[PDB]
Amino acid sequence: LPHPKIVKKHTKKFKRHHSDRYHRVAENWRKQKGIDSVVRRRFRGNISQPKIGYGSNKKTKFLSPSGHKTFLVANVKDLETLTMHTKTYAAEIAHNISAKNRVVILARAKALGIKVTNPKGRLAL
Amino acid sequence: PRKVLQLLRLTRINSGTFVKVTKATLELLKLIEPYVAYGYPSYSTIRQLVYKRGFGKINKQRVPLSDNAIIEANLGKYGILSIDDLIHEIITVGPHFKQANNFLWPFKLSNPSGGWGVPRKFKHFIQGGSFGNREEFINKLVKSMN
Amino acid sequence: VEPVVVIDGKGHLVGRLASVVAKQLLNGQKIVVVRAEELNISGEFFRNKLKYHDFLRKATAFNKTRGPFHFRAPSRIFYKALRGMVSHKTARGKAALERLKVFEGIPPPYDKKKRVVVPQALRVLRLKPGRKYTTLGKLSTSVGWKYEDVVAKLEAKRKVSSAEYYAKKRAFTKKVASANATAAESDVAKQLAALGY
Amino acid sequence: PKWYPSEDVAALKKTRKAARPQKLRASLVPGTVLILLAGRFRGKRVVYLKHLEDNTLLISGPFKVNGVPLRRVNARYVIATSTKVSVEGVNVEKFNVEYFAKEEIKAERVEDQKVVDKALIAEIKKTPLLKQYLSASFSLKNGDKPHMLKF
Amino acid sequence: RQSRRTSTKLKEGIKKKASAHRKKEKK
Amino acid sequence: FFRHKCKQRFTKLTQVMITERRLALREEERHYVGVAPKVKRREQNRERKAL
Amino acid sequence: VLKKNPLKNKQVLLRLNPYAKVFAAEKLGSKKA
Amino acid sequence: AESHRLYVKGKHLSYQRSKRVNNPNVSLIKIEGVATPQDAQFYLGKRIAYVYRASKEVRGSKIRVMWGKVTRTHGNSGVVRATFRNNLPAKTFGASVRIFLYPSNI
Amino acid sequence: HFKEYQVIGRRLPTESVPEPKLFRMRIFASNEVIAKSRYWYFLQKLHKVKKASGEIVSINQINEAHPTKVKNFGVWVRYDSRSGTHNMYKEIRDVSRVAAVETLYQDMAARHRARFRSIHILKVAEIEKTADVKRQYVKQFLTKDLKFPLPHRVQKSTKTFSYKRPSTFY
RNA sequence: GCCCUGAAAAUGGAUGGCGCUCAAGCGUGUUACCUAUACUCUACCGUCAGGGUUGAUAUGAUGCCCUGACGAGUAGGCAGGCGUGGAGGUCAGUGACGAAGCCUAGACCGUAAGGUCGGGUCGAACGGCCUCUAGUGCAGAUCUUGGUGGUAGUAGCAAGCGAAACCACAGCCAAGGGAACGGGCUUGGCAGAAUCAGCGGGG
RNA sequence: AAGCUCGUAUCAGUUUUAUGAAUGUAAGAAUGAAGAGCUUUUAGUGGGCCAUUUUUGGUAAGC
RNA sequence: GGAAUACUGCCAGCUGGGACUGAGGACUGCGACGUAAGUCAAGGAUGCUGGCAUAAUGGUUAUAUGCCGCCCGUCUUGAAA
Repeated sequence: LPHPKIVKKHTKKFKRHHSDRYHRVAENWRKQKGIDSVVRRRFRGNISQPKIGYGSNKKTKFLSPSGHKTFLVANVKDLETLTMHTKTYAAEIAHNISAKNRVVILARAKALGIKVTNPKGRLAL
Repeated sequence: PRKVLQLLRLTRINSGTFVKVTKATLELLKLIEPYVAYGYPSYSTIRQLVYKRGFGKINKQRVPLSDNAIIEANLGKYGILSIDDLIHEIITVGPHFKQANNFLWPFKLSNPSGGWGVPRKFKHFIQGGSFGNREEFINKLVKSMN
Repeated sequence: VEPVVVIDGKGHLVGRLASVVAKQLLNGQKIVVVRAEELNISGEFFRNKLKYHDFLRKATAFNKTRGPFHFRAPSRIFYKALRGMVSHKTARGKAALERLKVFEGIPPPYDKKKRVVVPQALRVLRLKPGRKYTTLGKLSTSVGWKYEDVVAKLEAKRKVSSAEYYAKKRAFTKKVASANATAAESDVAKQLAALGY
Repeated sequence: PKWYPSEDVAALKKTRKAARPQKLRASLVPGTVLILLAGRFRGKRVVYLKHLEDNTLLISGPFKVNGVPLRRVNARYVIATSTKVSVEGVNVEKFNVEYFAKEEIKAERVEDQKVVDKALIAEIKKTPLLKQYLSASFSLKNGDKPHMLKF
Repeated sequence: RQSRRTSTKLKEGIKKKASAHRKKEKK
Repeated sequence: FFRHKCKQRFTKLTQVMITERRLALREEERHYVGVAPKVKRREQNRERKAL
Repeated sequence: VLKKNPLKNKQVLLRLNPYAKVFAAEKLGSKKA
Repeated sequence: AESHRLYVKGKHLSYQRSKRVNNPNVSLIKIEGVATPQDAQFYLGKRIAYVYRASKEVRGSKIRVMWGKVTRTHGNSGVVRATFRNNLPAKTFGASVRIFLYPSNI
Repeated sequence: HFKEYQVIGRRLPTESVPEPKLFRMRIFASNEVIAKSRYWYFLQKLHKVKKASGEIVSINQINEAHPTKVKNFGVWVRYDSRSGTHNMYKEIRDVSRVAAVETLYQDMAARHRARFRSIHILKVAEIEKTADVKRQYVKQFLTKDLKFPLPHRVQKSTKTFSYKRPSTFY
C-alpha cells in the first residue's frame, strides 16, 4: 500500500510510578491518587502519564509497520473473508492453531495473496 | 480592568483590535493602559493586518477571508462587497463601522519579529516601556507582530 | 589551529587569564601555562596577601588535615583559581583539568617551543596605567612557597642558553632577508608582487 | 490497464505543479572551471560543458588532463571558479540524458572522449599554467576560511 | 569577618520593614 | 454498488487463478514439517545419552 | 483548505482586489509630484 | 599532497540549553575562524559529519560517521546551530566535527 | 539618542476667550511623543493646567544650524535629587545643540544619579567670545595650537591567541 | 555622587562559587544575542458547537463526511471502555500434530485499562463474539496466613552448635535553604578498593 | 440534570451623559455576548495565612 | 544661489541564502495569462535520480555522558512539618 508515514507519538511504555523500586508494584499503568503526589501534579523530570493527546492519527491507527491492519484467523474459512482486503489486513494466524492445521492456512493465504504476519509459527523444514 | 479587556475582545495576550474613539472609549483605554499598547494605524498596516490576519465571524466560526464573495454575502447588507471595501470601513470610521469591525474576528498577533525594543515591557512607553499610547509608532510594532 | 597552545603568565591577571584558559579546555583545548610565578593580579600586595590568608584560616575543624588544603606554589594558586570555573567533579570537568598543566618556570619540553599570550588579559592592556598590581612571586612566598629562587636562578640559566640561541638565529635570517633581497627584483618575483607575495 | 481494480484505492486529486526548467546560479557559464566537492572525483578541477535535461551538468576534466571522463554531475556539488575557457569549438549536442544508460568499458564512450579532449586541449594550451592547474587537486590549507575565499 | 549573603528572612524582613515606613509617612 | 463491486470480486477471484502459477512452478525441495514437542525430547535427551 | 496569503503570492492578491494589476502597471507606489 | 581536506574544522560545543533544561536535538557548533553571524551565514545548510573510530568493524571499516545540517546561527560569536539524524552523543562535547562545502551556493 | 522639538500649546479656545497665549518651548527628547508628554509636565510646573484642558498646536523638529562647526555650550539646568531641587549651570564644548544636551545627560547620570524624568533643561546657549567661558576643563582646549598624545593605546583583538606580545606605542 | 569611619564577637564561610578593579562594581544610553508548557503557524488526538448526506451512498444514517472553536484541576458530577469466576446463545471456534498455566536480554497493537503473536517449559482442556450474573480488579489496614532475607556465623552454649529485637531508603563536612524542618535540594570543600582494635564521643 | 417559554434585544465586576446629598436613578449612549429567564431536584461545601487600599486606637518600638 | 544627502515613511519594487512543513485525494470553486486554442505559481507536492536480500534498516538490553528528578501512603494545621 502507498500508506501515509506512520507517526508513533509516544514509543516508550507508560510504566507505573515506583514500579521500578518495589517488586510488588507492577509495570501495568495505574493513575496516582494521593493529592500530595508529584506525578499527579506533573512536576518536571517525573514520568510521563498517558493523556488523550498521545492518541494516534485515525488514518494510521492499528496499522502495523507493514501498513496492514492485524486480523486473527482461526481457520481457513475465517481467512477467506479477507479475499477482498489483501491490501489492508494481515492474517495473523492465532496462537493455538496447531502445526498440522497451520500449514494449511499458509497454503491458502499464499494463494490468495494475504500477507500472514506470523509464518514460521511451529513450522520447520 | 479584566472585565474591560473582555469587552474589547482582548482576550489572550498579543490579541489586537480596532476601536472607535470618542469620550467613552478614551476613558476605557485609560483603564487598560498597563495591559495594552494602543495607537494610530496607517492605511498600510490595516491593509497588511487584514490580508494576513483578517478573519470573519459567521454565526460563530473564525472564517478566513481570502475571497471577496464571503464579505459580499455577510456584509452586503451594509454596502461592503470587497475586502478593500472592508478596509475602507475600518480606516475612515464609517457609518457601518460597528458592524464591519464586529464582523472582523479579533486579530491574532505573533510576538514582535524584532522584540519589543525595551528591556522591560511594563512601563509607560514614554519612560522606556511598552504600555499605553504610542501614537504613530504602533505601525512599526503591529508590522512586526504581523 | 594548534594542538597545544603553551601559554605564558608573565604579565597576565590570574583571573581573566584563567577564565579563558578555562573555556578553552571545556571546548577541548590542550593548554599549558608557564612562568606561573610571573602571574599578576589586581590591587596592592598587602591585599592579595589577605584575600588569601583568610582563605588560609578556612581549613577544617575536628580534623584540620581533611580540609581546604592551602597550596602555596604559584602554579597551584592559579590552578584553583581555575578549577573553580569548570564544573570540576563531573566527567566533563575532570575530563578538563585533565587537559590542563601549569608549570612555574618553563621547563622542557616547553623551553624549546614557541609560547604566546592572551591579550584580553595582560596587566599592560587592562589596568588603568599606573595602578596597584601584585605579582604572585612575592605573593606566593609571603606564604610558603620555598623556591622562588631555584626557579629564579635555575632560570636566568634558561634565558641565557636561549638568547644565545636567538642570536644564532638572528644571524641566520639576516642572511636570508639578504639573499631574498638581492635575488629579489628579478622577474618571477615581480610577477608575484602583482598578485601580492 | 485492462485489469479492473480488485481493490478500492482512491485516485489522486488533479495535482497542480508543472515542471519548470532549472535556473542555474549566475557563475555557471559553459566552459567554466569547477571544483568537485563529492564523488570519486572529489577535489578535482573540471570543465563545464553543458547543462542537461535532468537538471545536471555534463562535465569532463578532460580525461587526458586529470583523469575525469565525460561525466554528469549535480549543480550543488561543485564550486564555480571564475576562470573560463573557450568552449565554443566543442560539439556537445551528441550527449543528452539517454547517453547515460546501462540496462569492460564501452569502446563507443572512449571515442567521444578523445573527440572532445583534443578539441579542448588546444584552448587550455593558450593560457599559461592551466594544463598544470587542472591536473592538480584543490584542497583547503590552514587559514583558508571559505567565507572569505574567492573562487 | 562579615558576610554579603542576604538570608531570605532578612531579604524579606527588609520588605516588611519598608512597608512599615510607608504607613508611617502617611500618618 | 453491486454493478461495480461484482466486477471487482470477479477480478480478484480471477486473479487467483494464479494458484496454477504456484502449482506448475512447484517442485520445491522444502515442504513444511511439524515439530511435535515429544519428538523434540526423544531427539534431544537421547543424544545427550548417546554422546 | 490552506491559507494562501496575499502580500506574498500575487495570484491570490488578484482574486482579492482586481485593481492591483492596475496598481502595478502604473507603479503607483512610485509616484512623482 | 599534504592536504586532502575539503571541509572546515569546527568543534561540537553543546546542546542548545538553558540554565537548566537542555534539548539535545540542537547541537551547537563553533567553526574555525568564523567570528560573526555574517561570516556564518555562508555555512548555513552545509552538511556536517561527526567522525569517529569504534571498536568493531562494520562494513570493512572501523570508522563510523554521523551526518547533519547547520541550520541557523547562535548569538554573535558565530557559534552555529546544527541538527543531526541521530543526535550527537554529549560525551563528544568538545570534539571535532567536519563541516563540508556541499551544498554550494557558490 | 536625542532630537529637539519646538512645541506650542494654548488651552482650547473657550467662549468669549478666543485664541489664548501660546507657550513656546524647545524640548529635547528621543521621539515626538515623549516630547509631547514632557511638554504638559512642564506646563503643570509653570501654571495650573492639564493635558486634557489644552492642545498641542504645533510640534516641529529643529535641526542644528551648522553641524560641521565646534561651538561651546553654556547650559542652565534645573534638577531634582534625594533633597529638594536646585538650579545649576555647566559648560560643554561640542558640535551640536543636540549632542550637547545628550552628553550633558550622561554626565547628569554619572555624577548626580539623576534620570531623564528629573532634569528640566532650562536654556542652552552658544557662547561666541572666549573669556565668557567660566569653566577650566573647557578653557583647557581654548589655547593656541593644542598638540597632545594619546599614550597607552589598547588595540582590541578579535583573536584570543596573540603571538606578538602587544606593544602600545602610538 | 562615589569612597573610608559611621562598633560585633566567639567550630572554618561565602555578591552562589571561582574571581573581578580604563571591571566581570556604580550611573546611564544604544544596539546584538540567549530562552518558557507564553504567543504565531502547520499536523495530530479528543471534546463541544454548527452543519451536509435517500426515488440511497463504490463501509454498520447507532454509518460516511464538512467547518470552527476549545483542552490545568481536589471534593464532587456525568460518560465511554479494559479485565476475572459462573449462565444462555453463537462461532458445524481452538485443542495430545500440545488446551490452560508459567517464563522470556523477543515482536506487534492500543493514549491507557489491556489485547495479540513468536521462542522455551508444560500436559487436558479452553477462547472470541451477542447478552446474563456476581463472593469480580490491591501497595498499604502495628491487615490475615504462608514463605524468605539482612541482622550474623554476631549475642550466645554456666574448633563445633547457634538466636532475637530491629529493618522505606542511605548515612562526610561548610554555608544557604523564610515557618522553634533538615537527611536527600543549591553553592562549595572534598572523595580511591578491603578490614581490625579503642573512647564511652555525639544522635 | 430534566421540563417549559424563548433565541433574544436577555444582560454585563465596563465607560459615558443625565439627575441628588467616592456614591444613588435613566439613556432614541458606547463596546461585548445569539449561552437568557421560569419550574422541579441533587451531590460536595461552614480552612485560614499573606499582600494591597481606606482608616481606627496606638509608644522606644513594633503593630 | 543651486543641488544633493542622511533621517522618517511608503511600494499590490526587483533579486538572492537557510530551516521547518507537504495536511488532503476523480471533477465542480474564485482567478490569472492567452486573440483563440489552451496554459498556470488558481479550493494543501509533484518530477527525476541513487542506495538493497550474506541487505537496507529497525529494535532489545547492559552501561557511559549532558541535563533534570526530595520517600511512597495517610492524617492534622494556613501550607513545609
